Amino acid sequence: PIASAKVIEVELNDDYFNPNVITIPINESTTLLLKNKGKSEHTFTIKKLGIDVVVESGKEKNITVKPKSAGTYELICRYHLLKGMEGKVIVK
Repeated sequence: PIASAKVIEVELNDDYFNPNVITIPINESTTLLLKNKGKSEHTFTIKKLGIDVVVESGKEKNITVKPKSAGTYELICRYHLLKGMEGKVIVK
């Protein structure tokens, strides 16, 4: 079976998501390698896509997103711990 269409490393830390703007292809599977390098637990949350993944400090999760709808969607940490409020997932 076939590889994901795209693979993106995403750092979660105590200050920001890196990258904070993630662009992914519509109607395809993208693997997101989430790595929490902070001391706190953090969430990776895209409410409109039904994504809410919790990553403990020092842990990692390799998730798959398969978005259905072109658009720009807010990416947040639900705990409201990060320095800014500008995160986005763009589907095209």
